[PDB]
Amino acid sequence: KKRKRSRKESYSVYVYKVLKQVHPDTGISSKAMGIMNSFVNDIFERIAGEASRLAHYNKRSTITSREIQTAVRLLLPGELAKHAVSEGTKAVTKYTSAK
Amino acid sequence: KKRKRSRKESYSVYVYKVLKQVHPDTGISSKAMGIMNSFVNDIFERIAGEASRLAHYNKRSTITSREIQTAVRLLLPGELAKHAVSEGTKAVTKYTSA
Amino acid sequence: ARAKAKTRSSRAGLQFPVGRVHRLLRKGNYSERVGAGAPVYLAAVLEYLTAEILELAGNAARDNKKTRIIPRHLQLAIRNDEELNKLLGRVTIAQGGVLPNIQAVLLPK
Amino acid sequence: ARAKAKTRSSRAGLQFPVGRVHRLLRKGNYSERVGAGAPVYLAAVLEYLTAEILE
Amino acid sequence: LAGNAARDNKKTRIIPRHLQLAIRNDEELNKLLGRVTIAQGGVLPNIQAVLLPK
Amino acid sequence: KRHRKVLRDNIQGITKPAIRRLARRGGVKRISGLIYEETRGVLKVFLENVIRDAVTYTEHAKRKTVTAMDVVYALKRQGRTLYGFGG
Amino acid sequence: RKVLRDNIQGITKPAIRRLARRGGVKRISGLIYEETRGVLKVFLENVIRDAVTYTEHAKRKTVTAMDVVYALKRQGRTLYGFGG
Amino acid sequence: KKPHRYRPGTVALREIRRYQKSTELLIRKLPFQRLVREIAQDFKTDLRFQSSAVMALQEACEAYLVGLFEDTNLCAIHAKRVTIMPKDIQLARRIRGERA
Amino acid sequence: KKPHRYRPGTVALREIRRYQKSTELLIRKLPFQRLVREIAQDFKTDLRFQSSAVMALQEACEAYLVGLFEDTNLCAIHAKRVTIMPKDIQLARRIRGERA
DNA sequence: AGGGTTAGGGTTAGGGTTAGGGTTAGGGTTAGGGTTAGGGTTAGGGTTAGGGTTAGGGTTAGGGTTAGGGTTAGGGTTAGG
DNA sequence: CTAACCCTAACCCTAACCCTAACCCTAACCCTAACCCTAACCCTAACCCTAACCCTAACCCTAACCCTAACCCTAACCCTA
Repeated sequence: KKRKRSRKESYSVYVYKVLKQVHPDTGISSKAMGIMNSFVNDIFERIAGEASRLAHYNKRSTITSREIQTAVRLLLPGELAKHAVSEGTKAVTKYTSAK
Repeated sequence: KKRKRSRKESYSVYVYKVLKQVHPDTGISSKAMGIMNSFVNDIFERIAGEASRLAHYNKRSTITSREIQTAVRLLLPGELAKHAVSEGTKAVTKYTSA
Repeated sequence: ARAKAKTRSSRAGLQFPVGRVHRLLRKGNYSERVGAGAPVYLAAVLEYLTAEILELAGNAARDNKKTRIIPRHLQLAIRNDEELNKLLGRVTIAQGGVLPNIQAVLLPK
Repeated sequence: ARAKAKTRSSRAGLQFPVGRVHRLLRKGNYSERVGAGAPVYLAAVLEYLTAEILE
Repeated sequence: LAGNAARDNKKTRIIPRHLQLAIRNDEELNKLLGRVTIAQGGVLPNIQAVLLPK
Repeated sequence: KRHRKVLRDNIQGITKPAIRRLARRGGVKRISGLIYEETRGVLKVFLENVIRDAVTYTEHAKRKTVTAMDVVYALKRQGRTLYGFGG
Repeated sequence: RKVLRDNIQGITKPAIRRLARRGGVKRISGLIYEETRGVLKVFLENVIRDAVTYTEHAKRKTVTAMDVVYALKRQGRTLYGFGG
Repeated sequence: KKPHRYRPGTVALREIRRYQKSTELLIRKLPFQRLVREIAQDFKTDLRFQSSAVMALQEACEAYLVGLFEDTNLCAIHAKRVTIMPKDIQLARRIRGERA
Repeated sequence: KKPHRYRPGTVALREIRRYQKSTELLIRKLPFQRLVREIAQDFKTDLRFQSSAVMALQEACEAYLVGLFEDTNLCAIHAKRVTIMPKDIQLARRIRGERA
């Protein structure tokens, strides 16, 4: 509510923009949006935990792009991991080029 | 160049003390000590992870005795969980009294 | 004195909250220090996964003569994609049925 | 000289390193704050399990 | 293969239609007999996705 | 008033039709007769492990209502992962 | 030097027979050795891929027993003794 | 195809095809609502189950039962049979590692 | 002309008991080392494995094979049989969830 | 998100350092493919009984529409961990 | 979230028919169990070596750590697709 109530956090606008970019003139349901939000949160927590474990195993105290890439290669399966790694490297290059 | 090689934290002295307390006539093989060390470390990591997950679920930033008791009741089965909870309560009572 | 305030999502080119991912990595008790390229990498990976899943769901919905994505279409696309089924093997989608798979022995004479 | 270092294990009556457990809970990135009775509880549980297995 | 196709088609005898169906279904048999046309036999009902009604 | 409490007849609350269609969805063309009791016996043990975990999760916050987030957290810890019904 | 067929044949038939006898099998079919060798090769490939990924993350070139234990625990197979 | 009697085994294949294309719940809500509370009485009395907890519990139980039934059906055809039996569910649950 | 030859079954049962009442290994070490080296050659070249690493690998593989053989024998016993079959291992891997 | 400051974890680097590799070699070990035969396996037949089919009449669940009482987080706060 | 009717309307549940399918011999295969002895073989035994590991030793950079200010994300509300 808004009786000096709290504000919860979700990823709806982002999923809507992704859906509009991959397929125009289509729709989605609230149950599908909640399922996508739960899937994103689960993958996020899994990758974060794997990166934290990989950083703690190497006696290091910084979770960086290398640890995230290793966690992605260890969690994601075959060609999906390679495509995600390629897109992440492209995003890192774009970030290093312009910020 | 110099010595000061790394020291490796192990629970061998405590496991041997528990063995001498229980059966003061038996011994433990090198493998058995390593197996006990791995078991203790695994159970400790599991209970610590469960307590951290509970402290992250409930808006909180510390781990009190209630979190560890709940993690024990959730991880350990029936009689083992009850006995561990009773021993922990007795220990914290002796600590708060002495 | 702040000149302009360009959003990190615009400079990254992605459509995911890099700032919130960084805040979650910092407040999630995962590590003391958090690399700057790691939230962008995680956001890119999550965006690629979301785009693939949404494309598969839209294809299933268009094949089912519908427009809005339903959990049934989501479960159908997940079970059809081999890599997605291998990744999400221990995940049960609510309000969704299995595929009509009938064995050869169960078929009538 | 911080007077004397009265052993926490002799104060807890247990046979497990409460100090090492506290350090592991503090440096393990589990939480920003670590309680005082939680290491003693964990040490008691681990000691009971070890005693049962050894018996 | 022909007997399996005939039993699936609720028929006791083997017909050239069942023979062509089994040959086109078996990948090795189709690769071996690629330039052979069976008389009195039709193709498989294969409809493309674009030809399907929207 | 409501001078009656919930008895133990709910175990038999699942009807034969209920478990006679739950099986046909999986592909069972012939459901056995003695299976009607084994299914109720299996379902009884399944609904007790999640309920205990949900109760232990609720008792940690000194509350008295069982929300869906506790059930989801218990199912995630047991081995399942339900998407949708909850956050 | 080095043959591919020499490796699958390394898992000898009497070894698989002794393993099945230790598990509790009285009669072992003939087509079981090939399937067992294939499943074992697939599992070893997966575990070695995980260990190689861990070694590359440690920026190293030696696969250690600790990395093997970590890779085995990542799949749900916790091993005791060999390591700590 | 007389309306008097149909070949046994043919109406079930029609039922299976129709039930496999729907996502509605098969267990009924009021009987399942009383089972959850009956079980929660032994743990602790005075509980306020949320309207969303029983739904999630039913959705999980239905999926678990469907998976167990599919595993039992897969185990049934192995012994040159087509029907399930109480002796197959035990092995299906033991191989999965639940009763072990 | 009769050396009281052991009838199919006598040896099988006592061998099972002798191999169950022991803790030694069965698979050799050098062939397994050659196998894991050849498998590791398909990823990164110029690799150096450890002795304890391949020992733990052999131990885990022997335990997994023992469990798979136990499940296969249980499936065969349920199929009213005493010998194992490739279809039994296939059904075991399908139920255990290793096929995907 | 920007704007400005700091301290602690990476990070390289080189000199030690260490464990893995590679080496022959040889000899008990072990595999392992022979042959042989005995027990197990499976369709085939056979039959009967155990659920498919039917089906409708009592049973009972699904919203529906409320109050009313449990019950909990929102704010503030402070002292102890 | 619980407590209390309502009113139809799907749910359930006994209750005979009707297959049909699953278990018991049964014979005919058939396949793996069981020596076996001889030719790989590998696991040993020391020993080099060597290349990846490893232990100091600064130091420097990058993430934290606060503001503050844009700024986006999130609650509400109707309505139409």
